Amino acid sequence: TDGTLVTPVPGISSAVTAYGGNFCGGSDEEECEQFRTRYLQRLQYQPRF
Amino acid sequence: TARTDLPPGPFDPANWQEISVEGLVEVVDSATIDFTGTGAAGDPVSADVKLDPDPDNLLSATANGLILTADNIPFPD
Amino acid sequence: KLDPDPDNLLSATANGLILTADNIPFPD
Repeated sequence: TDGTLVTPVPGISSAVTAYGGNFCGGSDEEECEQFRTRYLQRLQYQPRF
Repeated sequence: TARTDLPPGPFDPANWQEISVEGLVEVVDSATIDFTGTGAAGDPVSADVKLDPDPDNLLSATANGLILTADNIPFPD
Repeated sequence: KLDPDPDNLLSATANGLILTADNIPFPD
């Protein structure tokens, strides 16, 4: 939740807060087998809006 | 006094709160305003508008300020 | 400060603010 400002800027507090300590969105790369699907499946579906 | 748990760095007024001490001023009651107190803790500077204590002074002062309502006025009769 | 209007009944004395029916001009 509570982090610091690495570069001290004049007139700005050096203590920032994350909003809910929520950092969402991290993940890893793909292998050759996780990629067959997501390929051999983007070939069966046609997007639609 | 540091306002927050702050990392090393140069002094910045946005991170430090200045510690004052106290303050004593001089006040004199005016012709229409009464002053009380000296500004110290527990003895703060306060003011209140003083009205004429003339018996027929319809003007009065409740706990919310001056009042002159139409009820107590000797309307024509 | 009291508004110096011609018919402003509010007047300032050494004791305090005063208003009296003497100034209030009932229509009689």
